[PDB]
Amino acid sequence: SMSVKKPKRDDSKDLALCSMILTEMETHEDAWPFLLPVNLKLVPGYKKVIKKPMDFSTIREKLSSGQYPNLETFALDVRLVFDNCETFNEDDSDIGRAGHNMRKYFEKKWTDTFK
Repeated sequence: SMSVKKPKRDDSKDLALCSMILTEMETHEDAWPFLLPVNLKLVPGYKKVIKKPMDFSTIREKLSSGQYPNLETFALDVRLVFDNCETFNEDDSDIGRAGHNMRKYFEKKWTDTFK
C-alpha cells in the first residue's frame, strides 16, 4: 500500500531474457505454424472466429519496440498464440500437435528462466 512496498525483484534482465526465449521458440522445428500472422484473406473462418490473432513475428516486433510493459504481458501473448491454435485446430493434426509441443517447450523455459 502507500509507502509500504515488498522488496524490489530485479527486472532489469527481463527484456533480454524474453528475447532469448523468443529466439528459441522461433528456431524450434515445430514453430512453422506460428512464425507469421495467419493470412486472414486466405483462411476461411479465421478472422471471425479468432478475436485476437497473435504470432511470433508480431510478438518480436512488440518486444523490440517497448510494447510489453512487463514479462507477464509477454507471456500472455505467447500463450494466446497456443490458445488460438487450440481453438482452430484439431488436436490430432500436424498444427494441433505443433501447438501442444510449443506450449510445453515455452512453459518449461519460462519456469526455468524466472521461477
